[PDB]
Amino acid sequence: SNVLHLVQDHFLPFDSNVTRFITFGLNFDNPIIPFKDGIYFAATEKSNVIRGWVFGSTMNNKSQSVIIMNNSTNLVIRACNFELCDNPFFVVLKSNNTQIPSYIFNNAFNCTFEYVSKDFNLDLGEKPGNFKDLREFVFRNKDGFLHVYSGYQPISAASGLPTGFNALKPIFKLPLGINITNFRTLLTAFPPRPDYWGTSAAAYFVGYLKPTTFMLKYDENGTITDAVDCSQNPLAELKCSVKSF
Amino acid sequence: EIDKGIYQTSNFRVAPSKEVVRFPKLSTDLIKNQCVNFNFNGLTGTGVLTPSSKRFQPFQQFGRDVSDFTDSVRDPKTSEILDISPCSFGGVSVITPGTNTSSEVAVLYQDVNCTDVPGNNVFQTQAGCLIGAEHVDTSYECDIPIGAGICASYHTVSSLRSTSQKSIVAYTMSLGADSSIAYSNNTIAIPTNFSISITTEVMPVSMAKTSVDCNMYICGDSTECAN
Amino acid sequence: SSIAYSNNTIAIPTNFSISITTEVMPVSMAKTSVDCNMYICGDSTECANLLLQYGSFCTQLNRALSGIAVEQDRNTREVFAQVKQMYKTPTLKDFGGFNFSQILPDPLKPTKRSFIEDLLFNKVTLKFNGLTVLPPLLTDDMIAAYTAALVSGTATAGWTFGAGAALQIPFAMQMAYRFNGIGVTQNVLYENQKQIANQFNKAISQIQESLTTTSTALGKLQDVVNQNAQALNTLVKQLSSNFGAISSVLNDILSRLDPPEAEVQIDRLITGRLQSLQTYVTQQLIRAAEIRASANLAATKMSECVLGQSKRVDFCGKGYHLMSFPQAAPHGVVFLHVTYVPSQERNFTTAPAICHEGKAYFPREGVFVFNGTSWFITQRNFFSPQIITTDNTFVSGSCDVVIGIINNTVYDPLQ
Amino acid sequence: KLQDVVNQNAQALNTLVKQLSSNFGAISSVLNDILSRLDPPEAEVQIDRLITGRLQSLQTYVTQQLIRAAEIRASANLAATKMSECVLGQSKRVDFCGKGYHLMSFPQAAPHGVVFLHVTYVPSQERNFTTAPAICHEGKAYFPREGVFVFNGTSWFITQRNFFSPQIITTDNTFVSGSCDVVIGIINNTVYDPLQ
Ligand SMILES: *[C@@H]1O[C@H](CO)[C@@H](O[C@@H]2O[C@H](CO)[C@@H](O)[C@H](O)[C@H]2NC(C)=O)[C@H](O)[C@H]1NC(C)=O
Ligand SMILES: *[C@@H]1O[C@H](CO)[C@@H](O[C@@H]2O[C@H](CO)[C@@H](O)[C@H](O)[C@H]2NC(C)=O)[C@H](O)[C@H]1NC(C)=O
Ligand SMILES: *[C@@H]1O[C@H](CO)[C@@H](O[C@@H]2O[C@H](CO)[C@@H](O)[C@H](O)[C@H]2NC(C)=O)[C@H](O)[C@H]1NC(C)=O
Ligand SMILES: *[C@@H]1O[C@H](CO)[C@@H](O[C@@H]2O[C@H](CO)[C@@H](O)[C@H](O)[C@H]2NC(C)=O)[C@H](O)[C@H]1NC(C)=O
Ligand SMILES: *[C@@H]1O[C@H](CO)[C@@H](O[C@@H]2O[C@H](CO)[C@@H](O)[C@H](O)[C@H]2NC(C)=O)[C@H](O)[C@H]1NC(C)=O
Ligand SMILES: *[C@@H]1O[C@H](CO)[C@@H](O[C@@H]2O[C@H](CO)[C@@H](O)[C@H](O)[C@H]2NC(C)=O)[C@H](O)[C@H]1NC(C)=O
Ligand SMILES: *[C@@H]1O[C@H](CO)[C@@H](O)[C@H](O)[C@H]1NC(C)=O
Ligand SMILES: *[C@@H]1O[C@H](CO)[C@@H](O)[C@H](O)[C@H]1NC(C)=O
Ligand SMILES: *[C@@H]1O[C@H](CO)[C@@H](O)[C@H](O)[C@H]1NC(C)=O
Ligand SMILES: *[C@@H]1O[C@H](CO)[C@@H](O)[C@H](O)[C@H]1NC(C)=O
Ligand SMILES: *[C@@H]1O[C@H](CO)[C@@H](O)[C@H](O)[C@H]1NC(C)=O
Ligand SMILES: *[C@@H]1O[C@H](CO)[C@@H](O)[C@H](O)[C@H]1NC(C)=O
Ligand SMILES: *[C@@H]1O[C@H](CO)[C@@H](O)[C@H](O)[C@H]1NC(C)=O
Repeated sequence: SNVLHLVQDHFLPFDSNVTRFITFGLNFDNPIIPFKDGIYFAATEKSNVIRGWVFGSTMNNKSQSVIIMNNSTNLVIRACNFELCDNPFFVVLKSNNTQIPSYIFNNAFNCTFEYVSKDFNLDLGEKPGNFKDLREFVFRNKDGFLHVYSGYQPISAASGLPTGFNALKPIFKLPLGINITNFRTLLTAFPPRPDYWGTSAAAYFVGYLKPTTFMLKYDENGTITDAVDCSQNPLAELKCSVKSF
Repeated sequence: EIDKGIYQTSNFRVAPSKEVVRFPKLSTDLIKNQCVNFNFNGLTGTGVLTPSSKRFQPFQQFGRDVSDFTDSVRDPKTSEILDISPCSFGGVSVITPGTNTSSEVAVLYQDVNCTDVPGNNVFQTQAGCLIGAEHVDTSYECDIPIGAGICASYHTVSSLRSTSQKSIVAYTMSLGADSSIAYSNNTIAIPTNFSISITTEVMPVSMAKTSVDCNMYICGDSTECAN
Repeated sequence: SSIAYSNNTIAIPTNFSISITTEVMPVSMAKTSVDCNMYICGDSTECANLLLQYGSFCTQLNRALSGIAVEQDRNTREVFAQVKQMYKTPTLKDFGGFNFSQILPDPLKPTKRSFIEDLLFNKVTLKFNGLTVLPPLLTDDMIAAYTAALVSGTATAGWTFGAGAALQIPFAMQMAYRFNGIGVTQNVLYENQKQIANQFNKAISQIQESLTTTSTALGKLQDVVNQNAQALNTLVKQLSSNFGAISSVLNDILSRLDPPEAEVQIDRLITGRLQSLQTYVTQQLIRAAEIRASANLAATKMSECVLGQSKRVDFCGKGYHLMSFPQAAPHGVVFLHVTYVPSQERNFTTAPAICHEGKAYFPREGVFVFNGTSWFITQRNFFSPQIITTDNTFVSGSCDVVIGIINNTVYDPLQ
Repeated sequence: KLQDVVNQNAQALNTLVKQLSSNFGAISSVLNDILSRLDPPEAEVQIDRLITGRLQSLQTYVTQQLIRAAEIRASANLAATKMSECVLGQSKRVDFCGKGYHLMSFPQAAPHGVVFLHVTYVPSQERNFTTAPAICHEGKAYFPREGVFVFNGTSWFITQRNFFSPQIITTDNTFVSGSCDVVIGIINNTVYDPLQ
């Protein structure tokens, strides 16, 4: 309550050089991305285009890969071993808005981790307006615990990631214990008709966490109301030296 | 032999009453508003347990102070946020006239309330609980500084007539005499006589020139020592 | 600036100003005390047994703090308690036209301190481990009574009450004497009393306005707080450092480890925390000595500026000193100094002595000036030209010795 | 004040000496004993602890003594100032040499200190009168010089501010400086002309 709390830890620096992975209009992207000591994933969508993720090390039936599918009711946290098929995209039908069964994996062999998340009715198809929904995920590996810190933003995105500030809460501390080296975004594609495929006007953005020092401004209610990246600017360093804002 | 003064003989500490432990061994869940040895989720502290006021985040369990002290807790077995505060701890100090004058003493608990103290009358003052001092409404010049404007002395309390009890009396300080001089627009006060007053002022000039050889103190003439 | 040394001309002030300035002086510092065992061992029975080995570090490191505390009380007494008899604030707060309402306490109000003291208290913005802060002996209301007594006494008795018995005097001739002290004569005040009162009221109002806004011209009384807190801050922080031990918390080491090497770890932590306390005590002693010196200066300023008219240059204020008013503040005293500032100079011409008839006349308590037509004699600090007379001058020797002697008559009134 | 500096010095020295007989983690508190009971390779382990303890105690003593010395030096400087200003002269400064108005000061020696006997003039037995800023005699004001106008009841007199010697008002004791109108509290009276 009513403190300015310094912390050296693994945060996304203020105003970073952040990569944008776009799935909109005509094109779809399902690439692998390096997971460097923690990633910051932004899902900006209106059609629930982004469901989950595939975190895995080697992809040769000897590596444990975590997969989550946050698509309406069928949410299962399944960290399992399997042959990784090339394009296991989600398939939400265009003009029907139904998930079309696609093999997320070729089989299931080990499944070192299995948790059944609860079912909740949720939308899946293309929706009007702006992709006002920003769902934020930060991942961190400590001692085999993947901590996931999530947030939601209804702020508008006309050109990209908007300017502002907000904090994310630590929902999950999942003890996977596996040396994950790869992160692939699970995405849905809207096919006008089978074998044609398409994408809704959405996007996702990947940034990399870096170890720096932050002055989290913990308010009376215990919410981080603001912060400063010490290494961002010289005057930022001086703020961290005087701790005053 | 003791001379007149407050002397700060020792410290004071209120012992915890009951031990309470919880888990997410067995649990003795809650004692409130008493110094208790709380053991919430494996953390053991001795402090008064009180209900917490401000609203925690649902994941946030322990409340922290500016100096990183924990001032609130979440029960691991039951669910409730509790404010945490330290138990009282002051330093007892003995007020006593010169042992030549009397062997009567009073005690001063230097921060605590008179509810915590374990001697016929007590006086709650801003300094602390003053036990053995008979409060009076009269005022004199300060003799023994308690503080917050109150000083104690060895005076006749006038119990019955004046029974010569001469008990320790704690009174609020008198700043000085009250004088009556009035402003007037055409009156002047001219002295008609004078006095020759001789006073003494004492000033320290020097202290004793001491020398302490390091080797003699540290090693005491030991050949092996000093290497 | 350009100032020309001419061997024949002088500059004489013709007008003046009454200027009131504020000087802020810390007097006392917060009295804190610490117990070793609570801070170091943190209520553990295994510790405070090893601490017996280290001897009597604790009686010394607690006695030093107690010595600082008594010194602070002494400083307050030396500074405020210089008034022997608490003179009551007069019902009327207009003394020959001078408005003392802001410096004296207001009977109607409930603060029992002056508007100036109220603003000063307003501006300066303010259980832990074995640390306590003892209450100061004299309350904020009691020193307020001392300063109110001083202000009323100086308003109603003048320079007198400071030395010997208090003697009342109308404020008009009190200010007249004090004007006579700086060299300006009585007639100047007895003829410019309305103007002087106007400037005096304006100056007090201006000081009130300057303090009223968020101007931070009270830093000296805040640093003594600030640094204090900082020290009292960092000591606590040092309880979170493991000086090369497994953990900072003593109970954590005692529980996790078996007694034999737990003893080594505990010894490490004791050494660290004892070093911390020693540094803190050292710093407190150094700060206390500085505070004592400031208080000693504040006491001397009260004794000379307030209870009399100090003639020391630039001691009390920037100008010729007239009267000083003390005011209380958090942990210090604020002096308001009244100074007579000359202004509106005029070029003149001058000579050392005047040759009248084969004799040299020298001026006493003045200077020879040439207004343009004839020669006059006037006091150096204010322009009041008087005719030259055997009374104003004094005759000594012939006319040849003095360099610059001029020819003019010396009018003797009696013949 | 002299006794307290001696007491603090003695207490510092006694605490220093008392600190000697104390194990600092060592098996014993006497260097002789540890040498006798232990071979040098394992004797140095204890001897280093004792050296650290005694070094730290010595540093504390030296530090405190230095600060105390500075305070003593400041007092001595003030004593020298007081000697120079009061003993060898007369001081206008208030409450610097005695209480009241300073006349003389005599020095006396004391163990490690100096005692000043100040001699002061204290007014007493006041008499309260009525008074006037000035006098308008023949169309001109007559201000006092080095005195105050007083009225005992039969005539107005002029006297010094600190002792009542009443004297008749003349042109010797006054200067005119202006007309009667301006002064706030003018009072009518005759100024005696010695020449007339
Ligand atoms: C000396 O200066 C003061 C200050 O300005 C003069 O007093 C002012 O006089 C004018 C005209 O007489 C008034 O309008 C102002 O209100 C006055 N102000 C104050 C503060 O008194 C004074 O007249 C000057 N005297 C001489 C001889 O020059
Ligand atoms: C003395 O000064 C006080 C303070 O300025 C005067 O009181 C003020 O009077 C004016 C008008 O009468 C009001 O507008 C202010 O609010 C008053 N201030 C306070 C603090 O009361 C007072 O009139 C002056 N009196 C004399 C005799 O000079
Ligand atoms: C210089 O001094 C002369 C002599 O005092 C002044 O002349 C007098 O001025 C006063 C003022 O009105 C008159 O009452 C006298 O009658 C004047 N005397 C004579 C002989 O004229 C003169 O005004 C002064 N001038 C300057 C510039 O200082
Ligand atoms: C002041 O007056 C005296 C006498 O009038 C002057 O003394 C002589 O003045 C005459 C003027 O006619 C000179 O010629 C002489 O040299 C002066 N000195 C003598 C006779 O010894 C005196 O000089 C005058 N001073 C000034 C400065 O004018
Ligand atoms: C006021 O002073 C006058 C002058 O000193 C006093 O009158 C003198 O009193 C003495 C004693 O009675 C007589 O010897 C003188 O002869 C008086 N003077 C004259 C001129 O006759 C007067 O008594 C004083 N009054 C008071 C009340 O002190
Ligand atoms: C001092 O005496 C003079 C002269 O008797 C007084 O002046 C008179 O004042 C009244 C009232 O203003 C006028 O009506 C007269 O005309 C004045 N007379 C003269 C000759 O000027 C003066 O008032 C007296 N002062 C006091 C304080 O009583
Ligand atoms: C805490 O939450 C309450 C409830 O909405 C709100 O009124 C208050 O302003 C909040 N305080 C802070 C510091 O955000
Ligand atoms: C104690 O007090 C009595 C009377 O005041 C006196 O005779 C005696 O000497 C005192 N004792 C000491 C040790 O000063
Ligand atoms: C002492 O007790 C009274 C009444 O119970 C309470 O009002 C006061 O706050 C207590 N003092 C402290 C320091 O808590
Ligand atoms: C008069 O004074 C002004 C400045 O005050 C100066 O510049 C000038 O030279 C002076 N002249 C004479 C004749 O003194
Ligand atoms: C002043 O100096 C000038 C310049 O040399 C000189 O002519 C004049 O005689 C001097 N007068 C006096 C009185 O010194
Ligand atoms: C004269 O002044 C004295 C000194 O304060 C006072 O006690 C006395 O009452 C005054 N006499 C009067 C006002 O008649
Ligand atoms: C001040 O003096 C005047 C006369 O100069 C007088 O009328 C007035 O009453 C005096 N003040 C008081 C408060 O009496």
